Amino acid sequence: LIKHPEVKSAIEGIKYIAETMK
Amino acid sequence: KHPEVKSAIEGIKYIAETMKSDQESNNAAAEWKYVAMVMDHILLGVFMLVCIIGTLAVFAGRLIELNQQG
Amino acid sequence: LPELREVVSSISYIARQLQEQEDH
Amino acid sequence: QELFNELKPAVDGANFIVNHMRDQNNYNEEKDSWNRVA
Amino acid sequence: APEVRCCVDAVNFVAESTRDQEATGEEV
Repeated sequence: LIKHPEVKSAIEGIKYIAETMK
Repeated sequence: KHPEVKSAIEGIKYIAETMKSDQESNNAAAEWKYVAMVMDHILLGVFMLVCIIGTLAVFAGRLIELNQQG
Repeated sequence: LPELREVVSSISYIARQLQEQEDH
Repeated sequence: QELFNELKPAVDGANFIVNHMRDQNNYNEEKDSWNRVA
Repeated sequence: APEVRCCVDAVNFVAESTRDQEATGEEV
C-alpha cells in the first residue's frame, strides 16, 4: 500500500512540513 | 496501537480542534470589524454633510444679505 | 475503525480550511 | 481496495496541505529575496 | 518501514509545536 506514488508523496510531505517548521 | 501512534492521532485531532477554535475566534472578531465598518460609513456621510451645512450656516446669511444689495 | 475515521475527518477539515483560505 | 477507498480523501487532503505549505514557503522565500534586494 | 516510526515522529513534532504556540499565545 505504501508503494502507491500518492502515499509516498504524502509521507515525504509530512516529513517536509516537520523539517520546515524545525 | 503503539503509544506513539495514539499520540500522533491525538496530535492530528488537536491540530484540527485548534484550527476550528481559531476559526471561531476570527469570525467573532470579524463581526466587530463589520460593526466598525458600518459606523465608518455612517460617519463619513454625516461628517461630509456637517462640513457642507456648517460652512453654509456660517457664511450664507451674510452672503445672501449682500447679494440682496446688488 | 473509529480512530482512523476521526483522523480522516480531521485531515479533511484541515484541507478544507486551507482551500477556503486560498480562495480568500 | 476498499481500505484505500476510505483512506483516499485523507491522502488527497494531506497532499493538498503539503502543496499549500510548499507554495507558501516558496512565496515567502521570494519575498525575503526582495527584502534583501531592498 | 520508515513510515511508521518517522512519520509518527513528524506528526508528533507538529502537535507539540502547535501546543507550544498555544501555550506561548496564552501568556501573551
